[PDB]
Amino acid sequence: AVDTSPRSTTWTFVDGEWLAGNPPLIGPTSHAMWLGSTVFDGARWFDGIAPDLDLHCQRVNRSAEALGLKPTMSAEEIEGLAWEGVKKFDGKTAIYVKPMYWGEHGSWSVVAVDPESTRFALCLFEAPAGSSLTLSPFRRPTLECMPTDAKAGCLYPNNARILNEARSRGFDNALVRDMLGNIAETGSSNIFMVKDGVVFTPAANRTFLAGITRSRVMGLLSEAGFEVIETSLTMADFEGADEIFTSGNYSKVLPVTRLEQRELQAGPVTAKARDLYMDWAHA
Amino acid sequence: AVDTSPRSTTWTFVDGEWLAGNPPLIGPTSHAMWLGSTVFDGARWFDGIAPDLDLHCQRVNRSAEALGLKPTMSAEEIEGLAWEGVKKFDGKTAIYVKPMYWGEHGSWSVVAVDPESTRFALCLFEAPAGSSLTLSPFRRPTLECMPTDAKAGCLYPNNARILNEARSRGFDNALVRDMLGNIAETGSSNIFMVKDGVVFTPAANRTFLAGITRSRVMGLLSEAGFEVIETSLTMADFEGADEIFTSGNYSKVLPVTRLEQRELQAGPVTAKARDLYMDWAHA
Repeated sequence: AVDTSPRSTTWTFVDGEWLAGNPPLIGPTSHAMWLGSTVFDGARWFDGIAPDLDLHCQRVNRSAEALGLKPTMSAEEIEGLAWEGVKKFDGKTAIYVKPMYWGEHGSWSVVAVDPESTRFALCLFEAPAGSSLTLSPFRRPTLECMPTDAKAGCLYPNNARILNEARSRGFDNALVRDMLGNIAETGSSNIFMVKDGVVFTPAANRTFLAGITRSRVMGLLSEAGFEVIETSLTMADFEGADEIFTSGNYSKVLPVTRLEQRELQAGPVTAKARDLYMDWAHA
Repeated sequence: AVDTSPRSTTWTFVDGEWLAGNPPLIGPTSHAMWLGSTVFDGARWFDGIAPDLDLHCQRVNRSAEALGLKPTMSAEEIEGLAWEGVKKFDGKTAIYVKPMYWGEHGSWSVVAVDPESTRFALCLFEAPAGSSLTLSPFRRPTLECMPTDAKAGCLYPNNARILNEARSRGFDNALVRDMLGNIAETGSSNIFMVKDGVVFTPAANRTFLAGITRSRVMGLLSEAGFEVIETSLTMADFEGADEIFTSGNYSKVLPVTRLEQRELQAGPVTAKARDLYMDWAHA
């Protein structure tokens, strides 16, 4: 009944080979199947360029260490495979690049993954306007209760609730607070706001991933003469903002045009952030 | 390099067939592989009996609803398959029963699983003394930051940290607090203590699974004339206890013989809890 083939053209490097489709890799006795030992990252190729691909390949390795896995591939080898893999596509569509590590076996206790049982795959697949935000009744976890250190599948079912409950109320996404009440990020990306020409973004506090796109954008805007401030923000701050915009979602910078009931224009600083990213990425 | 076959004899029912080994089921484009959409439960067959098997089959379905999956099999059908599957083994060893549901695809957003893409497997495998506990520096998450509602793989990497850090200090396991500072459970089971003939256990607060074994044991001890109290416990309470014991780990009731530096005898109430469980299970 359930069709498991991919929704778009897909090529995956695993165990020395490039495979089309959705080839099964993990079984019912694989530790990753029931006990959560998986880690991934994401980058985007479009028009012969892959912005910060190198940083995404380093991160998937740090994610793996952080979740108790042992990264088998150097970041350079992962980059290398990505450039080879991209040639198997016609190039007329953007390609998402998803490296993954996972565990096959537990250790002295079945719950703790055996780092020597780590396996790797690199999955490349073709890719399938202002958005609206509300406030989520859900929260980010903390480093004390989850490994927020890792870009890991185990964190994402909370994002699935966040996004679905926001959609049930007519929004595309939602802002998500940490356990202190401060805004951390959205259900799927980092968040920025602008007030009186100044750019603000939630300070990195280990409840959320301080993104690679976030870091690039902050650096670009600084070098263009903006004030960019990492701080603690609340909902009140966002209700008062001149512009709001997101970063992530495979290296994109996207405007937010509705916050709760209030409409906003897509703003100038946001456009500038987009033009700087592009000029940097094409240089 | 990594051998993915199972560490013991294994039979899995999936897509209408019984399969030996660790047959691959999930691929790199399967939602469950990177975004955490998996759920399982566990029961134990030994000597022709499977204690509360029916309740574990109902729970895996509730877990599935709670994580946004759509349970495809009635609890009765799952029980039915378990009794058929057990006949493929020689019967000289205990058999663990692990039903699983997972997602194959996302929906309007890739992060949120499509409930119609849910698949099922039932994995049966053969099974491969007082223990020691410390206090964990980690915490349980809350229902506001994770779906603690579901027996889901995404929760378990936190248990992997808990167990490993306890082992790094010379213990088998650790007590784990909720975010209010009260003891919730251990890294792998529910916890009980006895003080002056009275049995105490942490009250169910949606930060941890109130077990099926826990509930059985509480009911058995009540019916045998014990006082059994669900309350808020702290570490101080446990440091003062006459006995401590655990429940879970596939329907077992096990004594704790060390708490930090303090040694304890395996105690009478714990033995009684074990004899009651057995007499109930064999009736």
